[PDB]
Amino acid sequence: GPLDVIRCICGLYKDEGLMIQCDKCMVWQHCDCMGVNSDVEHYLCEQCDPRPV
Amino acid sequence: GPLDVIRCICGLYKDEGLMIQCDKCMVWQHCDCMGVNSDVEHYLCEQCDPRPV
Amino acid sequence: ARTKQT
Amino acid sequence: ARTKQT
Ligand SMILES: [Zn+2]
Ligand SMILES: [Zn+2]
Ligand SMILES: [Zn+2]
Ligand SMILES: [Zn+2]
Repeated sequence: GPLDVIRCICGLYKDEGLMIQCDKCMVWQHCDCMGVNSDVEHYLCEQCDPRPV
Repeated sequence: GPLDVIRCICGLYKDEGLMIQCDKCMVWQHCDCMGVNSDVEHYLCEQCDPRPV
Repeated sequence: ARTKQT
Repeated sequence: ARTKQT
């Protein structure tokens, strides 16, 4: 929704597929872009936890 | 800071220059990228208020 | 943690 | 509007 911030490494502002939320900064990211799936317990984005993707 | 979400149309996650926060979704953008300055009373990003930049 | 699919 | 400059 308009209140839900999408900020994925792909840089596309689109709500498709399985997405996951950063526990800290609350942005949403595409699981496929981030190399994860829906069974992880905790998630942080690539800015809260810098890393290669 | 780590809990300040930068989501500018330039797609660069960096804190430099004059920056402005969307009134609804809280993301920060570069004024120069967005074509505005701090003399505005109210601001919305290009996703909360679609428009050409 | 929190996931969705629209 | 809320602004900053670092
Ligand atoms: Zn993505
Ligand atoms: Zn984050
Ligand atoms: Zn920018
Ligand atoms: Zn916004």
